[PDB]
Amino acid sequence: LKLMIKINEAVFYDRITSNKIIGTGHLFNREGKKILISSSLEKIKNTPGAYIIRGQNNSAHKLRIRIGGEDWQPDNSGIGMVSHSDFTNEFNIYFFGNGDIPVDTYLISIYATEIVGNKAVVQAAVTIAAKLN
Repeated sequence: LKLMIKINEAVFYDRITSNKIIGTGHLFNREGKKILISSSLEKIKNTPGAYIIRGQNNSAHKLRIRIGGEDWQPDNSGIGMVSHSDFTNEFNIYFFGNGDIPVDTYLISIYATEIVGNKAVVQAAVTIAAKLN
């Protein structure tokens, strides 16, 4: 079992409406496994599968993200999202915040599993900066 993640290049000319998609995760080689989906970043207490990432330049910088899909749903433990079917090969990363964030690099870091066993893990610089035009 292995995992890919694809952050989407884009510009946000106005507010960062929460629940905007900003990256996709593809999943591979799980054909008969119920897959848990979680991070080892700081957890947001309010929501399962939602996490807080710190500025590489300035750890007071926070970027509040969320992972979920149309075929992923929380366990009541507040530990991750879970899919029950084969044929749910994608999931989404959302901004889950209230306004715009500070320019910095934020290092995002997810993991999946059958459900425990042995874990798979991807990571991805997500960089934010300020375009003037």
